[PDB]
Amino acid sequence: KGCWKCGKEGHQMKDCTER
DNA sequence: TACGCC
Ligand SMILES: [Zn+2]
Repeated sequence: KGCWKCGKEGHQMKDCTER
């Protein structure tokens, strides 16, 4: 539930600052 | 930034 890369919900990869 | 960054 959220971003897997950094750990910030609201995005996942595209939209992260990392991968 | 975020824009795939793989
Ligand atoms: Zn993220």
